[PDB]
Amino acid sequence: ACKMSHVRDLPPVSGSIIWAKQIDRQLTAYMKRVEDVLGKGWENHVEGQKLKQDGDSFRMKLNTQEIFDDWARKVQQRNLGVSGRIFTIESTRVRGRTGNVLKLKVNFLPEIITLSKEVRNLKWLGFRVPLAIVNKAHQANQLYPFAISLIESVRTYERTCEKVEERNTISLLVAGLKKEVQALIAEGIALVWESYKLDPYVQRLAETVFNFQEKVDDLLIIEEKIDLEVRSLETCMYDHKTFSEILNRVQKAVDDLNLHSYSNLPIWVNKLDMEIERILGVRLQAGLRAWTQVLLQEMFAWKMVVLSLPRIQSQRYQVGVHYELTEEEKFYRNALTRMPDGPVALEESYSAVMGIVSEVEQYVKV
Amino acid sequence: VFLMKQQSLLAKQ
Amino acid sequence: EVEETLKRLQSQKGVQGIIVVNTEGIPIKSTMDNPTTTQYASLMHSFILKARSTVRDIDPQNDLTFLRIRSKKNEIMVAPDKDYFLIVIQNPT
Amino acid sequence: EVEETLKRLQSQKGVQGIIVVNTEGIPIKSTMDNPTTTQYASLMHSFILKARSTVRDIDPQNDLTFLRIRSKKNEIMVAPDKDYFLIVIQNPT
Amino acid sequence: RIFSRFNALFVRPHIRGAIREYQTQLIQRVKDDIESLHDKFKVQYPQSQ
Amino acid sequence: LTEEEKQQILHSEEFLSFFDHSTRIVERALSEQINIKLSLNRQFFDERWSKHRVVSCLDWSSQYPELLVASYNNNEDAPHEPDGVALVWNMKYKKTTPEYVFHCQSAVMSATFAKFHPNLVVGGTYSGQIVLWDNRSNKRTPVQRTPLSAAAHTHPVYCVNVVGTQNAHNLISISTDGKICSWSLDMLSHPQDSMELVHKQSKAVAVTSMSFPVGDVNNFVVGSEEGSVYTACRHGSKAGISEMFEGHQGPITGIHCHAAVGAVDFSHLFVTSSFDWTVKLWSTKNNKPLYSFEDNAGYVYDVMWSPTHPALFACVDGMGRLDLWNLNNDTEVPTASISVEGNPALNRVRWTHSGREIAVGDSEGQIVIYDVGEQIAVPRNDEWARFGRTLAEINAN
Amino acid sequence: LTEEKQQILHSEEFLSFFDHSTRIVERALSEQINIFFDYSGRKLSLNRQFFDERWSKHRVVSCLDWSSQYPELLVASYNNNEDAPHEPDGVALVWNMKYKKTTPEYVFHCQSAVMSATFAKFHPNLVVGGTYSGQIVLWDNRSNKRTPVQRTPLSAAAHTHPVYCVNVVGTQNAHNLISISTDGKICSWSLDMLSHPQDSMELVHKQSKAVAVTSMSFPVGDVNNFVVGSEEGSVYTACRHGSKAGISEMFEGHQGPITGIHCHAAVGAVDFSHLFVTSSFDWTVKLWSTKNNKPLYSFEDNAGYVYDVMWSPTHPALFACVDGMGRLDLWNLNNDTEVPTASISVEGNPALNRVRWTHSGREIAVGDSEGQIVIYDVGEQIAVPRNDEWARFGRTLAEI
Repeated sequence: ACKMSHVRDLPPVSGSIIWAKQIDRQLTAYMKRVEDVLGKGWENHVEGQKLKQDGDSFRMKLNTQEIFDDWARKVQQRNLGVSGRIFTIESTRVRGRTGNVLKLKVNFLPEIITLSKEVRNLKWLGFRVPLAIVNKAHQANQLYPFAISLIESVRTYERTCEKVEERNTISLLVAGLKKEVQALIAEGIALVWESYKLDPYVQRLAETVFNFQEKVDDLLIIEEKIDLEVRSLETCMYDHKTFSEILNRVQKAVDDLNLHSYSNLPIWVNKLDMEIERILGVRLQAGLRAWTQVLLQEMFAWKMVVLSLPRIQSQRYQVGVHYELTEEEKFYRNALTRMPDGPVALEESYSAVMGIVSEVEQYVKV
Repeated sequence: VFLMKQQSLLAKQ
Repeated sequence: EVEETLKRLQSQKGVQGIIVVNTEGIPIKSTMDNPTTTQYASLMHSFILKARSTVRDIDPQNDLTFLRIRSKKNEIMVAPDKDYFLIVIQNPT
Repeated sequence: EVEETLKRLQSQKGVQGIIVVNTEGIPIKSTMDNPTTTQYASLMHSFILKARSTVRDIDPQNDLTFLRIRSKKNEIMVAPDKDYFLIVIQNPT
Repeated sequence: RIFSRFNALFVRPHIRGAIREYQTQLIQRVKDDIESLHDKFKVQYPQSQ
Repeated sequence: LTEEEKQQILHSEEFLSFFDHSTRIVERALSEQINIKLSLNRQFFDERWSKHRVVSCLDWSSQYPELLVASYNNNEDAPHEPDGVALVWNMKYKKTTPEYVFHCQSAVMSATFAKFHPNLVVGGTYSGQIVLWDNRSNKRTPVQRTPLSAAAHTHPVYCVNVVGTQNAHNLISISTDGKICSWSLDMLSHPQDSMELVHKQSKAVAVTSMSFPVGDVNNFVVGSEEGSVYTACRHGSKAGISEMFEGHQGPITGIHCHAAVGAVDFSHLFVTSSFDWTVKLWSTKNNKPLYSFEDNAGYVYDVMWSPTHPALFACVDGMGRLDLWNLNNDTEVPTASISVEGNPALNRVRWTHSGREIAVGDSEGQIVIYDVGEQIAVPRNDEWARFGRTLAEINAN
Repeated sequence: LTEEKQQILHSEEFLSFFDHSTRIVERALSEQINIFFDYSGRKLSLNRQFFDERWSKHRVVSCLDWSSQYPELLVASYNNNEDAPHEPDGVALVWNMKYKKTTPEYVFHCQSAVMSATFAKFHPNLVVGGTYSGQIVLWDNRSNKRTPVQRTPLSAAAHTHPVYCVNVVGTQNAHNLISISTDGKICSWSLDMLSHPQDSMELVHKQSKAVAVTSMSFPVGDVNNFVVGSEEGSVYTACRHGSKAGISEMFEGHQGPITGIHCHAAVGAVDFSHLFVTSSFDWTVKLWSTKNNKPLYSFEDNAGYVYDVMWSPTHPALFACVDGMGRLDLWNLNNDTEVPTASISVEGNPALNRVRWTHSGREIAVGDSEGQIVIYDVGEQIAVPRNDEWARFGRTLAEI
């Protein structure tokens, strides 16, 4: 029942105390049923006091002030921040990981039972609670739903952050988005003791933990997909199309990384060049095997035939990466924004090189 | 979260 | 009881197309035509022979028992026999 | 990979049911014995081709990656989707 | 049009509630019709065929 | 074979319905012969959805019916992990577990109420952290986790009821702040169609899988936290109910309604269960106690007023139950003590494969025997007419 | 192929096998309950169109017409070229599919601007055409003359305003070549007397308003009930025979000029069916009637600048309303209301001048805003008889 209360934003612990009160009222109702078994006078004194004795015996603190005094004592001691988590805006919040996945969030769901207890004891009907429950209510009006949503989004942020943490380069690239989140947090926590901008930092903390989850899945998709395309070589290869797709993937990877929230070329060029290099490397290994399988007195042609076609397709040994795999260069321009062209001459350079290699290989004497 | 975090920490002091 | 033979051969209580033969897949009484039924029962016999060999290849001491394939709600069964084989594509549900 | 759906409809183990292998025979979706899966799927694929002719003559939806050799004590079922044949080593429960 | 065919059915708010329900759809497609009007007017009589 | 290109080229995860179909074909390749009041054989529990956590609510399915999304707002004992549930149960044979499962972006309190879908769900959490997780999902966690920003407040969705045909499929999910998410067929992104609802007092109807009005109206009679159950009316596009409905006398999280019958009138009554077992029958916004149902246990968390017969209705209990009541030859006598799995106060329900039985969303987003075969309409008109007349005669509180 | 089950009489092995197979198929779901299925259980017929700008160069395809006097061979006149330094302007061309060509078959150039043109009654080569100059040119390729072999005297004998509609109304025994211009004049001639007018008179209104004809049409089946469209609508419905000249009656339902109309009959003229539909510039397409001046609703082909309407009288429950950007819309009254039956928007975005339905059949010639011969067809839709559904649809239209 308290689980339904937590599944419905209600008093969990205060509802448990009131639940005890209701079941004890059901015991009193059972005593009234035995009273209904009798008339309406004084002919019901045999075991009625014993009935109330058993009902109050297993429920000695059901509807009494003992639960109210317990909530009041808990509030007076320390139950003021659970229902009053106002520090989830720009305050004490230990966030981070191995890659520094830091943001602004809370964990109000842990002490949510004490939170709901103090909140219901201070706002339902005004139960016995000290001024600390009122402080919890004021800080609740400050950042209550923000702390609850921040706890939920923090849980989802850590869950998506684990998948993003599967690759360390994804954390290095996600740092570029964490810088934007920290920039918004710096803009919201930039004024020297702003007495009127706490709700923006609380709403930004909730949206920041949600952005950590969504950005964790997105940055993991970008970096891990670059690693996946880099390690994906079981579809089609053994031509210039594999390395061409790798180079175009590097260009599109730099553009897609530029479409995100970052400002330094490092993670973008790293994912782009890494995807192109390892994609062309794995596809080049398979292509090397298939390339050896497909493109590996006039009577003195034995001299040329001794080593005629040993290298019919040797125009693809670019130090495994080179970032500009092409056996020639392209044209020029004056001024624009085209900082993602890896190998612009990769459409005819190595093509003419390998074609002349195969032609001179099979025709080393003609 | 490095330069922006350091700026926010310096502003907090 | 040739009529009962055709009924219990390919007119049971729930099947895609069932089968019952006599020797090397040679049935007449079924719920189809003798030519196509002869082809189906012969395919069942070839399935039992090749299934006994490939079953021995799977497990060193196996023969053709029944190809009780799964479906949406059905369960086909190309089963073998002593001197024949019945490709009774039955149905679980 | 198929944690919730597989664990829900198959809360325990002992059998395998319908597990789809990769293209080369790798475990695209599996948690059981892949070596026995590949061996039974290959030999059962040959026997399933013969039984596919049989069952196909009984019900046209037969193929080699869609048959389940069932016996009175065990069953090598190879009947998955477009990935590969399935994997199951259990009788017809 | 097909709705107003049942013009004798304006007794209770089930019908008006359905109008409230498809308000958006109605407004946007009338916007589409007037967008087509804007397109036919901008590509004027000499400009068009 | 010896390779790493499989995961290295297919690092994502999008084979939920395919794995559910593989599990169904797995059962199809196993269950065969050999040549040589509650039935409850076993509850179809989705343990992969929520690890030991009862279903908070459940939204029924139309296309491939009873494939309800039984959201389970799990315990908050997770330091850095998201709870939740979105599942589908396999109660065709009443096995020990469900058909498929999934978690959410946080503890799933009444999932995004979509309708007529066999492989689609969204784990609407207690803090609005909904997560796109198929009904036939294969991941124990969500298939995709949506955002939980400042917009998705702490308003937990509470009243779940499939209200829609197959052409314009929809379902309502009233939230803690009154956000009646009347999501359409494929609406599983966020609370877009979350209609507003707020009263002058007790603006938090703390329900858990509450249902429609007495007549299957589009008004979600959501059980209030302190008695006098509120509602979220979504009849068409111009309805609103600021209900103070009877049946709730404290902590109550659910109010289903005994609708009309072919042998009775509208019968504006619904036996809602109270925390102090003060069950009483009333409509969505009636606030008048027609009739009391059977006993309860601990604080209430649901109610199942049988609409299958106007004379039938049901309260609930702390062991995940539903105490029915029939009025064929009586006035308010009980009918059957149906239940749900686990020994917790379970709060979710669904229908049978052919109906006339409830598959309760129990201890793990299950399908347990909350069957109402003992609550169907009897083959007589005067019986249900006299039962409705007695309920209307005692309609006053 | 042994005992072909010859042992189906009194044996026991095959009998027990069949009984066991029947029991197995009957109990192939031994799980004691229903299996967990996991809630999943596991129209254009384009003919040889023509386009060749030898004369199609900026010359709009004018009046299109299948050969009715001959076996289904369309001929369409032209308009003026915007690239003719000294070339003749009225260059009507023919496009007969019987020749099995790609380019136009016959060229017919005239210095005037030809507007309307038609065939000859039992004369396979006499091309006749009313022009913009008020005269009616006359080509004849039997004498090998691209140029009109005879030009009508442009004065009072012919029209004093641009001739826009000309065709005979009489048979071989009583041919009456009637031409209609913007002067309100009508002029009938014989087969050879181009000097003596057979029946030339006018159709003018009471006041001084210059009666401007707009795609006026001859009476369907020469019932004398001809219609004259005008710029402010103004459907001038009038008769021909007797003393019924001038302006008999009119009716308006819009203010646009009706640039497309088609006087029709039934599926064999079972009824009067003079509920000719229009094509005006307000996009109105109404099933107008002469007697009942303002009949049933206008099926305005919206989202398009409607141009023409024409259909074969053989099963007229197939008719198209095209527009300014080519939207072929043909339908049936008994089944469709404003949606089509079997048609589609025309190729690209042409300005369809004329739609020409096949003589007792279906293939439709398409004339556009240049010389663009597009010859479609539908094929699947056949002139289905027992068209009483169309008749009862008219009956229901006669109710409300």
